[PDB]
Amino acid sequence: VQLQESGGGSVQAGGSLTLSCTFSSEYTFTHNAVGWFRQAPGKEREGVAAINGGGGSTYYADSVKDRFTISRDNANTVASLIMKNLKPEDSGIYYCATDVRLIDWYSGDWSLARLYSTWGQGTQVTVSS
Amino acid sequence: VECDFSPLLSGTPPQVYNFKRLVFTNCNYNLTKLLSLFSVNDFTCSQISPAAIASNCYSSLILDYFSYPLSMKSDLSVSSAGPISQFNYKQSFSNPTCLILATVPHNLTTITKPLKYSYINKCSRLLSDDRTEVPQLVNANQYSPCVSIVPSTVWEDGDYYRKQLSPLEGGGWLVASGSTVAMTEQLQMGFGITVQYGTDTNSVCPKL
Ligand SMILES: *[C@@H]1O[C@H](CO[C@H]2O[C@H](CO)[C@@H](O)[C@H](O)[C@@H]2O)[C@@H](O[C@@H]2O[C@H](CO)[C@@H](O[C@@H]3O[C@H](CO)[C@@H](O)[C@H](O)[C@@H]3O)[C@H](O)[C@H]2NC(C)=O)[C@H](O[C@H]2O[C@H](CO)[C@@H](O)[C@H](O)[C@@H]2O)[C@H]1NC(C)=O
Repeated sequence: VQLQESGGGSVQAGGSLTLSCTFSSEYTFTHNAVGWFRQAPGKEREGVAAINGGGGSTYYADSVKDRFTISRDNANTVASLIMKNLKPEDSGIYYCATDVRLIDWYSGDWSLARLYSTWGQGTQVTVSS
Repeated sequence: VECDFSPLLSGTPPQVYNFKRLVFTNCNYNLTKLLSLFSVNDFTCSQISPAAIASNCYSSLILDYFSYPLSMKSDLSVSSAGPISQFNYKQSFSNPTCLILATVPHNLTTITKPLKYSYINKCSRLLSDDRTEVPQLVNANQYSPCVSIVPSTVWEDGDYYRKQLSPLEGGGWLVASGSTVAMTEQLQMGFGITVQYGTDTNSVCPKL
């Protein structure tokens, strides 16, 4: 494949998890971007954070600002999501995505899932009260 | 379908003599979406205006882009009295055009910087008499006749290049030289726009 999420698991409310989006050894997002999304039962897929190659631009959903931090390695092969003070409603399958339509990504549409052509298989995040 | 200007935002922009050309047809465009991402330092047009180029319907829109230092703005103003229009980049005389000089804000880290700025300062044919040089200049809307012998980035200021021509081609040599300008803290670029109001319907229209 090309995108692989890792780092999900079960955690008590208020705890933390760090997710990793690892690119296949031949790929990079140096000239593109990575978005982190999540999917909960009965809700539409929701962008939570995104970052571009080189890290010049970072975006966060209002629902996660001041609790989530997205980061990259220098080579733009891993995008990490540090999630702190987790809540039960943060439970979901979390996906990373890349190969985004960059002009729209930079122009306020970073959270639009349809802009991303390449999606990982997702990792499970289970937050318990 | 919205014309997608994303290629400008991804990768290392070539030098002026290797300008990257994108041709748009049958799509709707939003020029301010592109330009709002940059710090625009200069925006000049011929046979059209900045207001009009953003708001008209065309049979085709052609977008050129390249790395270009703002300190060489005057080398554009001298036109064919200087090396940029003589040997690197000269826009159409036949269709309306604009030329934009912009600085890449720090946020657009997906646009990666070349090691330096380079341009061609000489392109000439050295004739089979091994004596007279005949300058070979760029035609409007085309690439330099020396693009095949100048590297994508000039290694050292004043580097000189040559290629033997066959007897069938008239003999002698094609010769060129390159100049460099130090890279800037933020990358600076040129965008060239050419539009055509053609027989083909004007189906490149502003997005509403
Ligand atoms: C696009 O870039 C803007 C400027 O980024 C510069 O700084 C980074 C380092 O942070 C360089 O790597 C980069 O090359 C460029 O020089 C961002 O705006 C800046 O954001 C930073 C951090 O968010 C601000 O710095 C902090 O300011 C607080 C204020 O109290 C201070 O306590 C901290 O100690 C720290 O210094 C900085 O002030 C700000 N400057 C400007 C001119 O905006 C921008 O993201 C930031 O700004 C957004 C609007 O201000 C804001 O909404 C974001 O939360 C973020 O703070 C960035 N845009 C994107 C999309 O990433």
